Amino acid sequence: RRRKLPATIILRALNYTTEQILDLFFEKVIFEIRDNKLQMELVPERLRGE
Amino acid sequence: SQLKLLVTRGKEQGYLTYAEVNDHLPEDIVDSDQIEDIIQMINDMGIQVMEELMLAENTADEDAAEAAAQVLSSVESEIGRTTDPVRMYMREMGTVELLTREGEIDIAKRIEDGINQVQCSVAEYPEAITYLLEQYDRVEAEEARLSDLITGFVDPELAREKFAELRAQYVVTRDTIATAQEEILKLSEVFKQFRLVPKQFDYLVNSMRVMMDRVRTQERLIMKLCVEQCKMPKKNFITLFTGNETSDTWFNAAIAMNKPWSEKLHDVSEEVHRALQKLQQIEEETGLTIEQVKDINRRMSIGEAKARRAKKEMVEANLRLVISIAKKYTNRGLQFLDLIQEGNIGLMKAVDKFEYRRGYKFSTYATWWIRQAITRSIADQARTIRIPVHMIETINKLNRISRQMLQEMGREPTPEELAERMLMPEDKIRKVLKIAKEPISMETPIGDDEDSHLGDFIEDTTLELPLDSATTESLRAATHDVLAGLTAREAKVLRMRFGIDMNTDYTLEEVGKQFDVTRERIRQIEAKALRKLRHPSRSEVLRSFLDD
Amino acid sequence: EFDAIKIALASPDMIRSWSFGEVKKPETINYRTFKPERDGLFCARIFGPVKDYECLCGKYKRLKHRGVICEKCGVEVTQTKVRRERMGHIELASPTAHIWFLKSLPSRIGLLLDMPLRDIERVLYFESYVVIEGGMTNLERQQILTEEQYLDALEEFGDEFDAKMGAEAIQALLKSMDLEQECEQLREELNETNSETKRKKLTKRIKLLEAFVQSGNKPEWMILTVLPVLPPDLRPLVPLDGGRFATSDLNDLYRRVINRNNRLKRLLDLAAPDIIVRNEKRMLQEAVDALLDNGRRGRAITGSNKRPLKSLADMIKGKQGRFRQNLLGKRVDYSGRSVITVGPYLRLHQCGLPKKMALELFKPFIYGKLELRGLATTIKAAKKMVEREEAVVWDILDEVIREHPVLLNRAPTLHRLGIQAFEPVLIEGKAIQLHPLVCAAYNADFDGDQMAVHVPLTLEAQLEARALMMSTNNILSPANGEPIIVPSQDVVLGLYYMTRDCVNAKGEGMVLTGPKEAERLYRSGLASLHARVKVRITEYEKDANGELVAKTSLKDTTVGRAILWMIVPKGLPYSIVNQALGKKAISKMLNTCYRILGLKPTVIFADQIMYTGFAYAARSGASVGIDDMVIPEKKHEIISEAEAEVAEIQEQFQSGLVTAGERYNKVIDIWAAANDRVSKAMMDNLQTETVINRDGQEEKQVSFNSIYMMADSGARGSAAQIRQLAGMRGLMAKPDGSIIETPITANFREGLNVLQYFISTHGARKGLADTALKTANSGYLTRRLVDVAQDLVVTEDDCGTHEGIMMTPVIEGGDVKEPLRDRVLGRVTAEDVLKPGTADILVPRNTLLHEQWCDLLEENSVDAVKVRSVVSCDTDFGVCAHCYGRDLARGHIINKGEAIGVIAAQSIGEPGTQLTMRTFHISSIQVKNKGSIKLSNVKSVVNSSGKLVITSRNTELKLIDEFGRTKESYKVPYGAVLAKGDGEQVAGGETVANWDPHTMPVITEVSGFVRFTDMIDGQTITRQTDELTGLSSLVVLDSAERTAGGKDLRPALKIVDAQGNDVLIPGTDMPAQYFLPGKAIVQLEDGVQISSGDTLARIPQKDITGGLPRVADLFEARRPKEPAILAEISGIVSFGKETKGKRRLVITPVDGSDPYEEMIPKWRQLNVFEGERVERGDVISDGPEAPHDILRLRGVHAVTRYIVNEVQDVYRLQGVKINDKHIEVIVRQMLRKATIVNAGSSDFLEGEQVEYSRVKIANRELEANGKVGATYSRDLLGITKASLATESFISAASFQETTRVLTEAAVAGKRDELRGLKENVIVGRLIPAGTGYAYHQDRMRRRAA
Ligand SMILES: [Zn+2]
Ligand SMILES: [Zn+2]
Repeated sequence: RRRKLPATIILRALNYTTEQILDLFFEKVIFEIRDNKLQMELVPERLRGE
Repeated sequence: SQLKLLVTRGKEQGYLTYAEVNDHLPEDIVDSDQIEDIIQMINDMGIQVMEELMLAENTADEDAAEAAAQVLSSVESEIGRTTDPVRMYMREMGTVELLTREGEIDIAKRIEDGINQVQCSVAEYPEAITYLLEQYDRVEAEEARLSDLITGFVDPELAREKFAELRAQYVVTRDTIATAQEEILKLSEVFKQFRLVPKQFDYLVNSMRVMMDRVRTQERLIMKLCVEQCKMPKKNFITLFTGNETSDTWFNAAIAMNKPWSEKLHDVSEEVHRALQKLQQIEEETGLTIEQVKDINRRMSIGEAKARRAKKEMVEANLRLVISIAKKYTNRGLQFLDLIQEGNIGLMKAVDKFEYRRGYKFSTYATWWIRQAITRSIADQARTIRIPVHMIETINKLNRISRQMLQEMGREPTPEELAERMLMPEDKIRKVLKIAKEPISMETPIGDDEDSHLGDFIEDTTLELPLDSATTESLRAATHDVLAGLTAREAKVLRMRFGIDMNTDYTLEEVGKQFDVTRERIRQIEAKALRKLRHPSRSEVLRSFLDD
Repeated sequence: EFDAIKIALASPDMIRSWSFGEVKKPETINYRTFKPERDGLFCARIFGPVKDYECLCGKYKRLKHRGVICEKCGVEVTQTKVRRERMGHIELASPTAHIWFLKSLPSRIGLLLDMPLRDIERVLYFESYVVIEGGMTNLERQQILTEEQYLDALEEFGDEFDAKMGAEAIQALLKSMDLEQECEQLREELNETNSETKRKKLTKRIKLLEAFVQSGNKPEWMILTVLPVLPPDLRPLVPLDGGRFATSDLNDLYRRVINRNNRLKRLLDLAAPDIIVRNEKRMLQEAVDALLDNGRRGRAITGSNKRPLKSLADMIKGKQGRFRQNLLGKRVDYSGRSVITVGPYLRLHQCGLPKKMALELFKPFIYGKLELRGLATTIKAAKKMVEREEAVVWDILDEVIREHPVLLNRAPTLHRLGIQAFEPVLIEGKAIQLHPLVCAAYNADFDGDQMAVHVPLTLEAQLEARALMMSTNNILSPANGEPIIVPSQDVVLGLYYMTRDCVNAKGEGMVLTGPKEAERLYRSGLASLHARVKVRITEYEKDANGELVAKTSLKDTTVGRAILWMIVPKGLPYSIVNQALGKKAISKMLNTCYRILGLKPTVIFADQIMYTGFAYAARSGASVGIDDMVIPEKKHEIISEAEAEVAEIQEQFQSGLVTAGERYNKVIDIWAAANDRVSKAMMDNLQTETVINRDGQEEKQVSFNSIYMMADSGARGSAAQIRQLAGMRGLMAKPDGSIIETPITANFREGLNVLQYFISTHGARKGLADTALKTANSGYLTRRLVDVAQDLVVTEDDCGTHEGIMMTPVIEGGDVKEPLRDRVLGRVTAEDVLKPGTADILVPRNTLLHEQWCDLLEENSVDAVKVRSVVSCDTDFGVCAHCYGRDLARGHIINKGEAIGVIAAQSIGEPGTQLTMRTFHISSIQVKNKGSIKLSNVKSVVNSSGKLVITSRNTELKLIDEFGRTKESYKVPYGAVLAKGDGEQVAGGETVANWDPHTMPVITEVSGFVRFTDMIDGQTITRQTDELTGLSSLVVLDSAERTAGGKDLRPALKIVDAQGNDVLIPGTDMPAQYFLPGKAIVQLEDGVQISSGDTLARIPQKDITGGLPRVADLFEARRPKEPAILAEISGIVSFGKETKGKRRLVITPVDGSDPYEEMIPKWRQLNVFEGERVERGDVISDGPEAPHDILRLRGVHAVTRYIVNEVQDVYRLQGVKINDKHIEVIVRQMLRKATIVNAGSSDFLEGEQVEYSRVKIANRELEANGKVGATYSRDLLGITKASLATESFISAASFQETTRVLTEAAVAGKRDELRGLKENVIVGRLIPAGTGYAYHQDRMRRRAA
């Protein structure tokens, strides 16, 4: 019932650095310069209800 | 501070839960007690705290609201604020040095010299040595126990001759009162080889203290009469009074000063002459001067204070020792701090009875005295109905032979079995095991619907029922009637012989003196009246009061 | 005997004078011979003898030694009651602060010395030192030092400086301090200085000092130098069964104090090491505080059995304390308890009392009567006779019982009709037979309920059961005049079966010569109870002056109504019995019998109605069978249609046409419609289905279905419950409101399979659990309102004021909801009320408007009547008899000595038991009838269009026909396009005005060109492009996105003529231009015309709570979260600095303090323009009104009208009726506090909150003088704070925090003149309310002779 530390502190205590943490809890959107200024790597389903 | 936002948060929401209180606390508040006290602060003002249509009421307040808010703002900085006795004492006991590793013998030597200074100080007093020769003569003349004066020395008969020798030396010291100084030094060096009983020594010291008090009280009668009423000047009274102390010049040749203050002491003139003669007379009552015995008991109080200011240090260390020892009885029906206090008192007891002469370490012996005194105070003041200490020891040995007889005999002890294994007569063991149980609290929450307690069902066995008071007033009326049916002889003599409508019932002789007749006539008259009352028409109404 | 209860501190000499001896040893008793040990906590030498008139040793036992102090053990020979009043004292060798005066928060010790709390408790426990007049060297009076600071002080500053430690230091500090000197210094710091809140706290301290001077207290008494021990028989140690004693914890606490005190004495006389002595002093202090109030400084100690030992403070305070649980309500003799049964043979004033329960309650009276009649020689013979139940004891008992009433009382006595007095009837059994009609009063049925019986013993107490608390005097409910002698369930059905008719029954259509012949026909078996028939009945009418003019005629009635007519008393009409007589009609018949014929005829009518109802209900044989729940045969096809529509929706959901929540809502809507359809089908099959033949073919009438008869008569049932028996059960609901979509399409007649039953158990158990709380927390509102409004009593027949309330009908929405005859009935008018043409002096001022004057009022169609209210009464400490009106029940006029406060609380709280325990939520005018237009705030313009538009803001429009009465009321917006305008009397089928929420107009005064002045786009206006019409729009916006260059500047639309001159606003020389805030689209251009109020700027685009929490909150007077700010002052408005959450709203009065300004929360939709003259007591933004706001603005009648209407809304929502007198009384207690605006010639503080009655009397007697009074300002409190402020500290300690109250009383030295209902009850005296009010008046006359 102690004070409410943030939730990433325990993820760090488990020896997780920031990079693989964000790899754990999220998905990935890919951008690249394919001759026009960082084209987007589009997915069909993710653009629903937007 | 951050708790301010917490109070305003609780006031916004109208409540405060244990989660938010655990969050918003000062982080290094490690003290759960001040935690409880600060939540009791935030609640005692209102808002009310919980742990998870909350429309009851507010209950408070514009006066205590800012009071508790002020206490919170202060307590945000309350760093060392445990504020309870058991922890405050531990703090102020560990804070003091544990400077005791066979420095006890150095402290003991300090006490040894300090207690010999008081010895020599008293022994330089003439009238006390007179008292000692007195008690040698009385204790050997059968006034008390034969060793009721001395605690040994560095033998009844050679000791009596020793004391006759000391008596001769001191009485010639008195004979040769300069010449008296050398003989009083003789006195001191010849008594310096002896050792008195500490009770006689105690009366000695208390008599010196009464000397000091009376001499200072005559000091007050001298000074306050002019030095505190007429405003007698300070430094001139100093350089004249102390500095002369004997002659008439300090007062009789000072009334002739005609100063602004010597024109003020003609009022107390004869009074301060009484004080002067009392000075010289008390010098006789003590034998020697006021200055002499005064500085005597002064240096004696120096030595006594020197001794006491070391028992302080060793009781500091050994009181850490007592908090060590006491913790074996935390669940004996006595408070922990009271245990530690009894241990401290016993520790002073043992410190005044600790001896380096056996070369024994302090702890093992002071802990002896401390365990003694602590078990003593437990047996004394741990139970409301005080059973004496021996009864507690008996119930303890009964209990100790009860666990044994249980683990062995399987089933349970019994008074037959216990009177077998123990040496008691099978019935006082009955009463012992009847005695041991504690009075249940009268506020025990009963297993009822109304939140009832055990104190609500304890009936009353002394009250007389109003059918039994209206069955006594009816009897008083009936007897007043049935006595009215009678001559003044019988009526008066029966109201007087018994307590009827009157004060104390008199004997026969008092009734006779009221009637001027001898007791046997009174007996005949009362028997006549009772015979007359025994028959019906005078008995039917009284008799119905007898349901037997 | 004794006048007021004085209170103060206790001098150590006073505490030594109380005691009868010191307590030196912690010994209770000896362990073998249980006699008091010493000189101990139980001592015969101090606390009197342990046996009556008996010394301890035994040397003195006769009464003749009465009073002696025995030579051996010094035990004064006297009564053992003496052991229950003598007190001891413990002599604390060290001082010890009173924890009440060190943790009272504010600490009285602390706030007296002006030393903060932690400093005090740091010098207390020897953590530090505190100087006490530390000489002429370095320091302050209360300068606290640390240890080493003091050590180095004694070096450099040896003497002529004294700093102590511990409670000794606080004692010396309080002692040396001189109150008048510091009080002077506080005067100088208060009047020579101006730092507002600092001077608020300063003046609080100043008042405390002046109170401590006014009282006899000395500050150095807050440190216990001497401690008194309670008398032993209050903290007893009693022998139980088995020799194991039983003790109250106070013995433990006294013992712990005494041991520690003796040990401190020991250690002090050992010259002990002073750290140990510090610990002993600290422990003794903690012990004294556990003794005084355990668990108030640290953690409760302990107890011996692991539970917090209770101390004296615990003995007083707490719900389970002494002020509450044996002081206000205690156990009582002469009382019994038994299972109540019914016994319908009783008369309404009597109840069956078992012989066995009556022979025990009257044993004193029976003994007396036996000994009086000589049947028994003495009291003992009498007792024996009663003990063997002789034959004569039943005659003696029938004579004791005869005129002796007994009080019958059910458990939760919510309202005062729960303790009623009956005359007993010695019945055989062991169950009280309770008259049926009373069970609605008691709220008691016979499923096993029990009742308590008490005997009113004395003469004056057994004429109060006869004159006040008797069952026959109480037939009207005090919460509303409607008689609570309503026949309930067998009687209304007996009367419904009796007074009905059938199309063709035996003996139809035969002329009868009176009710007697109808009864003889029915009993003979020649004509049925409902056969249409003509009877010559003779009815009387006493509209004559007391005389009953008769009239006989051939009524066309039935045999049932005929037979019932014999029962009716004389002066009632025949239409009262010539309908089918439901339950509503059955109690209206009783109400008319009362309002024509007083009380006694109604009392006889009640049990006559009850006997005849039971008789003919039994005659009817009205049973119930499983064939009486005729299910409609159209239920199956309706359910097939419903399942079809639900399948349609499921397919449209699988097709992608609706969300999931939308399918849920549409499914629930389909099933709800289907359930209403099936219930209407079953009711149409039930109600009329009886088809009979009259001289031929056929005819339908009202059905004789047994279950339908129960539903229709009003005995038991509804459409909902019959529907569940016959129709479908519809949709269940989970507990949290989550309606299940699978509906129980079955009823209980047919089966319920497993799944439907398990579904229904959800809401079933939720309802059960909810009424498991609403029973537990039964009367908490009455308790909270008997706390705030208890000591009001009607104490004057007239205050003679002229102030009241302008009571009118609640004509809201359409037709009225509550007419004028409901709300003006029983109150005395405040002023002579004339006809609308005034025609006469219609109603005098102080005439009690009973039924006749209400007839007069609604013949003339009087719409508004001023009627005196109790919140305006000028009485002192009470309420005049006329400013309360007519009292219900008794129904004549309240007589002085009525405790109207308790009654008001009980009448708001018994009805509140019938309310929901949870709080729950819920173009063109379709004007209704013919009537005329009614304008409030008449400022309208007729456009060039011809229709009207409100150029005012809050113009309220009413439809008022030729009656004089108002028939419709409506709130009109700012300038709706009114089809009908001002005064235009029109009829139904004609809308009064068209409008649009997308259209809030900024219509002007005159017609003309709208030039654009003070308008530069880019700073205040927005570019709204007309893609809809083909133009350009510059819409008014604020500084939300435009920069601050011209952000505050308003876009001015200059309405001018064709020449270019600024046309003024007709009325004020400021021309007809408008400064516009946002939300009003502008479709004009610069240099464009508009008609007479043409569309310049157009602004594009009922829930009620009802739970009993919505009454606890209505009364608690809190502040809503959308609080509609009002118009504080009249005059004009200015808007200033924005974008802060408080935009400046300046109010320039006409002739007042012109720079007046306030703040505005700019998240809000501000709904008033800046040019319109603000009117004081008027709303600006629209939202819920705050009570304190109304109270400060419009007046006490404004707040009272608001509170009364809101509580009446929540009470009428559930149909529960309660009068408004009671809520006006609760309000009158609510706004009891005045505040001092100007000190004036008055003698209160500057901004001090004082009792409004106090300021009233003071400034009134000054107004009689030549000096200017104090200009008060009335506050408004919540019930749990209007009760917090009470004059008498006894009652305050009763229902409040006791330690706070007694600490305040002790310091202030208050004297409690017992003149409240809740104080006298505690001290055993008569309450100064009812029967004892004359006695208390005679007491007040004896005092000050
Ligand atoms: Zn005696
Ligand atoms: Zn009045």
